[PDB]
Amino acid sequence: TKFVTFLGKGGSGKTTAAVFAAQHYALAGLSTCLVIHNQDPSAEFLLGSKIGTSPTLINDNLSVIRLETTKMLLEPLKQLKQADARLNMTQGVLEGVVGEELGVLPGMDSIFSMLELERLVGFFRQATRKNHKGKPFDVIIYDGISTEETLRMIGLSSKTRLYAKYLRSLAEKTDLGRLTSPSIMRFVDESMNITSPAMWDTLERFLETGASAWRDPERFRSFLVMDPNNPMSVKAALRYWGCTVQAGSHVSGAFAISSSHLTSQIPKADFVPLPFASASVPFTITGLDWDKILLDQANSSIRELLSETVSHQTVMFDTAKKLVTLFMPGFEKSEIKLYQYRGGSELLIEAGDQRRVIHLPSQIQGKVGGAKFVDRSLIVTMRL
Amino acid sequence: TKFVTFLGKGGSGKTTAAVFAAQHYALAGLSTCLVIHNQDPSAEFLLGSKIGTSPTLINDNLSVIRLETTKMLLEPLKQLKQADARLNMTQGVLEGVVGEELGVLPGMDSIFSMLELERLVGFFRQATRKNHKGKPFDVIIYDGISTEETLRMIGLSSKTRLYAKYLRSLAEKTDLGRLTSPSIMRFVDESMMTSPAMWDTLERFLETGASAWRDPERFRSFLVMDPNNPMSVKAALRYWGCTVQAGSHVSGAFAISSSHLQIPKADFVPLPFASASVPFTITGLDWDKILLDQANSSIRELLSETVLTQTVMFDTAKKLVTLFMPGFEKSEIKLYQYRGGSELLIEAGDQRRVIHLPSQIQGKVGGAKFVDRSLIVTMRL
Ligand SMILES: CCCCCCCCCCCCCC(=O)OC[C@H](COP(=O)([O-])O)OC(=O)CCCCCCCCCCCCC
Ligand SMILES: [Mg+2]
Ligand SMILES: [Mg+2]
Repeated sequence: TKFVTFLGKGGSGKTTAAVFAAQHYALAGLSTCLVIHNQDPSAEFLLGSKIGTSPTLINDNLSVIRLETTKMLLEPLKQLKQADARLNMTQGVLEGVVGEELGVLPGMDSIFSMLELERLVGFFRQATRKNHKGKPFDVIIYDGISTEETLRMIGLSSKTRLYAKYLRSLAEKTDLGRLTSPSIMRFVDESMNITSPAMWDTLERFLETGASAWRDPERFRSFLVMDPNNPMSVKAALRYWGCTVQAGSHVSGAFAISSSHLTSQIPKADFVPLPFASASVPFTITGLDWDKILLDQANSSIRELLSETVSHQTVMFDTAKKLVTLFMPGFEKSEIKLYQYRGGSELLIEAGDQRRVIHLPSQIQGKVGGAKFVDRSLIVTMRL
Repeated sequence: TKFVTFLGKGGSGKTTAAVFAAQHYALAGLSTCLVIHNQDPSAEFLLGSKIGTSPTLINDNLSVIRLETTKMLLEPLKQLKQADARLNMTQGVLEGVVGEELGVLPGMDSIFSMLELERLVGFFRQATRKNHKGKPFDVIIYDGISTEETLRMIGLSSKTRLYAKYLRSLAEKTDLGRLTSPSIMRFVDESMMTSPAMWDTLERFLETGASAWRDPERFRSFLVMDPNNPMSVKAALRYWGCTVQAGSHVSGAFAISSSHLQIPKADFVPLPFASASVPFTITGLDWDKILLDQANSSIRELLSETVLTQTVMFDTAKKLVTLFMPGFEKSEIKLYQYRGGSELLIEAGDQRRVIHLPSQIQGKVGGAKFVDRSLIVTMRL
């Protein structure tokens, strides 16, 4: 199962591009799941149908679902209630929790959205959510809360390690920790399935496996989108390009989405080397004709690109000159801050409100001497 | 301190409206803070200035900050390292945590955004974050992650009280709770009484902030739409309903356009409606022209007047619960009863809202009828 998502400013065509992509992949023979996690009614208009928590099959290959956190939070509570019935740790307090009454709090949308995607795509383990034919989906297209939140998920796998290690330290090297951690570890074990020091090691390995997949381009694919007629939309795309790099990933292409009744202009100059394409999806009052849209010659390019991408570098090291070349589109030198908290072993990059640790090879290891921003790449010279 | 935010679909003029409002309030003499929590460069083009974590003063009354979770997390960690040194709860382990190395994970943007806004507005407690004159801001304008996430923030105070009840139970009615809760309640204290006092005061502090988030003199939300995009207008009606479901209210609706050229004032009755014309050119924006434009007099007046509160109505005679539910269809509104006939749970817009029914109205749902945009629920005894 592969994962596809669209990144861009509000009004840049993300939702339009997500539905277009889902229709294209389904028409092409791929079992496709379009996942919506928001309250924007645009998708329902584009699809010509109301979508809900239960899958809606547009055709035999296009399944659409709306995630609802009110419903998603119920399953974890049910599992926790099952564990407490075996361990009686809460003296029945958990059993009295009416999950059907609980409201959605800040942060819950992002966290539960991330949990459902794991079941659908299978980043950290094999996917468990199957399509209506009992098999796993071929493509998962995700139209999420926001570009910035989607980016927290893309780069999630790499950055969990340090959190888990600090948490293990607080569990195994503190009074209250050695007191609580035992039972908590026993409860999370029961709740998940149907010794403590050892439970922490397996967890760390399970985290490492998730970074191999989320990094694997044969699992995740990101596309930039922009309204070609809005200068702010184009500029935001370039910014989100660098935010994607800073998340630890890459962009697979850039699209100019025109939902108006005009031919889609292409501002292809600023986004090379990315493959560029445009799409014309007019918002007709009588309902979209997807047969016509998908067959329009103007969309032939984007359709090919989409299929070639699912069909199948940010750092370049120079061992001789002691250099780390960091591609940083959408950023200015002033916005990129370099830190070193682990000696010459690693280099931390701070930009776009995200931190990225770049472990340095033996030859490059050292302290930062200077840096220069040429074009859109920062050349960092190391000193030994 | 007052709070202002704009709700609408992507590309509907939210950020444009927020910068317009910030300029208007500062010009009216109010100490204004424009808070941006996202990586969208649009605000900088609109303001004509780079924005960062440190405040940028467009004028003596207009401060602009971009929040950054990487930085927002460091200071709270510092406060937690102090309490650990005193109470010795972690035995120096917390002191070894390198906040400056940690990456932002899913959910942290929302949590830390919510914390910073509390310091700036002071809904639960008195505002802590002061302007450059050492005084609380008069107006906080928030342009956040997304409309949906901002609605989770608007509803927090009304929906935590249930979570807090269950957490107090786990702390006072379980063996692990009775053993650890006392120590944990102390550590929280210093970081910022008796444990039962703490819980009792928390529950008061929670309802104190829910009253502030319901106060029209402290919180104002506005719908924005592009009047030439039907999806933008429909989205505004939907987020109106989501605001009601969050436990709050909308104070007005704005049609933002980049030109002076079919406003849907009638579709948003009884909200005060106004249009706004914010022309822009690549060279930048002429805010003196935009703010003196007579086409923008109405939006400026509506912003200045503010600086439906009742969405649930009870009829003790006919035994009815009338729910203002704009933007929803009868099929998108679910009504559940988990406490017998004493309560009514409304599920809509991926949010739940609990209505405690007056003793007279109490009973079981026996019919619902959508009238205009109000759901009339007949309660059967
Ligand atoms: C200001 C508002 C703050 C809100 C902060 C964000 C809260 C969201 C936390 C939700 C995480 C719940 C745990 C979870 O979903 O894991 C699911 C896990 C996987 O099961 P499976 O399907 O793979 O067999 O199966 C399980 O059931 C794991 C159960 C063990 C972990 C329980 C953690 C409970 C967290 C709830 C916290 C609520 C805070 C208000
Ligand atoms: Mg769109
Ligand atoms: Mg805008």
